[PDB]
Amino acid sequence: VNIIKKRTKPFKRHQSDRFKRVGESWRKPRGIDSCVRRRFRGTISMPKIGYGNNKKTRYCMPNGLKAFLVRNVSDVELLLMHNKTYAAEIAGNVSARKRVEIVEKARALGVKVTNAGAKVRSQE
Amino acid sequence: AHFVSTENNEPVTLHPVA
Amino acid sequence: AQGHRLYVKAKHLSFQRSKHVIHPGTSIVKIEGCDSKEEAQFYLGKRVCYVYKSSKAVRGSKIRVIWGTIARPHGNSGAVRARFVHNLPAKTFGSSLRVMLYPSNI
Amino acid sequence: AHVQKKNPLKNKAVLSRLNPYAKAYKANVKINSEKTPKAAGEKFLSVLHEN
Amino acid sequence: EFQKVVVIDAKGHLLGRLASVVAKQLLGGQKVVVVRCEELNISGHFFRNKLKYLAYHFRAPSRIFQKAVRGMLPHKTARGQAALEHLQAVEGIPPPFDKQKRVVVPAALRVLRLKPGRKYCTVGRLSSEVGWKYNDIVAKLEERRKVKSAAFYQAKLAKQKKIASAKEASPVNQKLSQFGY
Amino acid sequence: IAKRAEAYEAEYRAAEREQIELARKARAEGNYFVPHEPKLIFVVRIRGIN
Amino acid sequence: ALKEYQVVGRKVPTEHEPVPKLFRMRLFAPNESVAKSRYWYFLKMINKVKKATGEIVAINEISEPKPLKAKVFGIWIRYDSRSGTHNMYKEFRDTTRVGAVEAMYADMAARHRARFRSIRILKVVEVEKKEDVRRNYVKQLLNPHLKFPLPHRRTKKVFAPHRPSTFY
RNA sequence: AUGUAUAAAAAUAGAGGUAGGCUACUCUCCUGUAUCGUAGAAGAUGGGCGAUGGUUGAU
RNA sequence: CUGCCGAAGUUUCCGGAUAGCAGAAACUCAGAUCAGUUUUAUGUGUAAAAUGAGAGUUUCUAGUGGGCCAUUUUUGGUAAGCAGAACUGGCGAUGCGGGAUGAACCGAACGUGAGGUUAAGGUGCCGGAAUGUACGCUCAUCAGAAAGGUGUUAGUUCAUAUGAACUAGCCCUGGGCGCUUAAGCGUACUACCCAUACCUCACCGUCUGGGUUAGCUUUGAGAAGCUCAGACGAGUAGGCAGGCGUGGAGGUUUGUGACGAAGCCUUGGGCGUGAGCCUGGGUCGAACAGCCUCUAGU
RNA sequence: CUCUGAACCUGUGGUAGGUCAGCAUCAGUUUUCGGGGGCGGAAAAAGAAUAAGGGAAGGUGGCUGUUUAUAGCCCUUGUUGUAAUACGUCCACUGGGGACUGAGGACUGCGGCUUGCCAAGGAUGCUGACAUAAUGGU
Repeated sequence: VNIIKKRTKPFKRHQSDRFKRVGESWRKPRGIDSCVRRRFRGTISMPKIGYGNNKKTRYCMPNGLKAFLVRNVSDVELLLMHNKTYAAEIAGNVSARKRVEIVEKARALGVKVTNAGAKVRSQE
Repeated sequence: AHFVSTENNEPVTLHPVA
Repeated sequence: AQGHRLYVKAKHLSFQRSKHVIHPGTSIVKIEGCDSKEEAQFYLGKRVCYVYKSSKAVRGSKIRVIWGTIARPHGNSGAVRARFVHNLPAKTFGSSLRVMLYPSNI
Repeated sequence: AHVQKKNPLKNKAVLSRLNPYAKAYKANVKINSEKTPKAAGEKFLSVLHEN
Repeated sequence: EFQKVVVIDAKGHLLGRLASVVAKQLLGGQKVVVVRCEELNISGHFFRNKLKYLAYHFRAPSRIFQKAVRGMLPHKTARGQAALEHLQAVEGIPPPFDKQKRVVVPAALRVLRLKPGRKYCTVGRLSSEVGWKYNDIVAKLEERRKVKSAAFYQAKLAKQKKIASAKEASPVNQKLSQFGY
Repeated sequence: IAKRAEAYEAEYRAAEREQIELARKARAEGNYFVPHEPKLIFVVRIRGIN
Repeated sequence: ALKEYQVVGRKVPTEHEPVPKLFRMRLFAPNESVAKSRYWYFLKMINKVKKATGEIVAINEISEPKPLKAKVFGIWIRYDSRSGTHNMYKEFRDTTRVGAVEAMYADMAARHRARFRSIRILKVVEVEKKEDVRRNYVKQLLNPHLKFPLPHRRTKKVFAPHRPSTFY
């Protein structure tokens, strides 16, 4: 059970490159005569349930860990017993003060922190 | 499966009619 | 400089393709001296390589090699199908591929 | 149960699982070199070598 | 066997068959130089090919042979454009290539492809009355080069005879003749 | 099961031997023997769903 | 890969016809199944016997009794053209009766664009007498003065260095 | 790049060579899988012997 | 945003009520009935064997309620074509390989992938694949892919080795480059090329059939869980289901925030089939969010 | 007295975390060369071998005509034999080459060898290099 994906590239919206009012978020083309919706050659792909990844590998980072979002230092403690499968993602608005409290606690706990070097700076 | 006899019934050659 | 060349020269023809659809995963290679499917059996399994140079000096050298392996013959004229670790660029059509003699079965 | 499909022909161990006879076959048998009685009707040959 | 530079003699060769083998070789990243293109041969008698040109404007067979290949290669594709420059078609045998070996293509040889008694046309003869006006000078160079080449061949033949006599006189030759050498 | 395999192989080999012997005799004395009509065929579909 | 198959067949016996006549003919078919189907079509044309009305009793292939000795074969054939009614008779010199038959089929398929269904083999015979031979070409192949150079010599190893000698 | 190696013409339905005085000869072809080159710590240190030649570089 | 099902495209009476197709529910049965089925046989119909599939009802409710093409069938035609009714399929709701290209032709009907092999069509080059083998025919001085011919090719038949009359093929006259005992045609047999097709496996989902508690140190009871097996996957109108996102509302995270909220840009890194999400850096400066429900100027 | 693998000296004791290539023994799916054999076909047909006869030839010798000669052939038997080859078919006969896959995660089951062991209810070993760049992404 290794982290293997059925596709890397994202699904862009059709004609989203030409226009700027058209967003790159995938929108299903409902055009009645839309040949790109009709799956012609030289067109783009389209999301299907056939593109799902392994259910024992869904949500898994390329190193095998599933990201887990820890707000405060209480959250980093409950990953005590899943440190081999989950990685303590630090929320984006957590201040540099509690950010060190989260990383030092998680280092001793044995869990892996994904963004442990943000807004902080080491000193020897 | 049955033995088809040949006595008094020898095969006769036939050729297509021109 | 007589010597060296423990390999056999070969030319990279194109990709495996229909009339209009190309699959670049596997490429056609025409090895010198190979002119029949029965003869190409000897070269099945060998290690083919593409050798090219570039301006950047990496590890102190200037050579980048894309390894590969012969898999099956391709037609009656001694062509073979070779899969590489990185699919060859479409610009290298009609270039030189060096078919070294290992893994040897003889 | 039956995670994989193993060919009874290709795999000799699965053959023993399915064929409790394959242990003793001896398929090849000498049924010749015993004064072979050449069998051909003379009139059959006559109608064979005609026209 | 393939070389970086290959010289192909066009005398006694079919145009289309010669065009095919060079078209594949050119796509193979190989430089091919064609000499004596005026002596190419096309199946069909002289008048038919004359009518073909009348319906059809480059008078040089070197250009005509290049033109035939040009439509026989992916000219639109930039790969085909690049491969075009690797082909050099010249009339006669120029000095840069006269002192080099000239190989032939079996698949294009007239003697191996044309039934006896079949009429054929020569491009140089065909081109003589369509705009080409250099047959004499081109021919004049041909005898001049072949006369010099024939003298070279005689010297090479004499050298070959001398070394052949020396080779036979060498006792080493028959010492290990069991190898077929 | 092993013994039932013995009987089946013996039945098959005897049937082939009988049929071969049946034709040899007919060829020997000149009469023509027609083999028994088969009861089993294997059908293979060759055309798609269009 | 044609091979001469003998086919013997008869109609299904019944209370009206307890003993059917035996019909045997030699036809050239690439396999047994083609031979049987052709035999039924021939019988329908001549005797009008359906496949269900009858049944085949024996199929057998005939090898050349003397395959190593050259012979001359004459075949009578009826061929279907734009009019749908034509007859021809040709002679060939070959060492195998099948070899003669496949040779004629190629000639028919070339000169007249003849299909296997259209062609029906009428008569097969062996030509032995010198005076029996009629065609000019085989007559030229009969006199003991047969001597001529090999025609169509023309003899991937591309880019041969030397000019081919193409002589003796 | 990896031996980055190779020069007759011409018939091919006869050519070439070989030899004799264009006339009488003969021999080879039927390809290149040929031929040349390819031997050494990339080819060392020296000892020779042997050529006393060969291979080349330098001008 | 994704998932499943998915027509009708029209009878019939008469703008409609029917029907039909598709569903949704309720029923009774597989030891019962069936079939754009095939036989047997009695007189093409009818009745009674095989091959398969579980089959039949009742209720209520969306959409359709056109055609085009092709096949055929005919009738007449009518200059001639053709027209007129039908007949049955295909497209229409359907992509892909081939046909130079081209909606009607030849193949094959679609989850994401790896390998394998093929269909139609092709192997001179463009072009993936034999400038394959065997045999003939084609000479065009417009090839090729009604007739005439001091036009040939093979000839046949009849006259006495020669002619005449004929038999037939082909030529002449009336996709590109090129190809010419073909790279043309025709037959045959080998070998090879490749499709969203066929096989084997992986994976996603759907449906169907299971298994699972005195919860047994296999610990796998979010029983709404875990687990096992098989087949399957086009889609308009339309029906059903699960989700993503915005503003605000009650509960909650003893949540985040001047050690930097929200926002914004950025070829930083990730997550999800996708809607979307999390995060790094730069700006920024005072607010904001995850979860369960409520709600709508979403 | 145990314990804290507790801190240090003492060990220079023993095992060494990801990425990528290499070979091996296996398994599933395959493609491709082989070898050895069984049965069947006119029990191939032939052929050679094989004692004759006859025959004619496109005629050897004799002389176009001619009949084995101073070449012989063909046909017919005879002919060894159960010849061999080929073709067709089978082997629960065997020996190699190459590619793509590793899904599952104690134990069961079904088999074979002889409790143990195994190619039998899906891949494990030996190694290396890179890592302190390779493999990767944009």
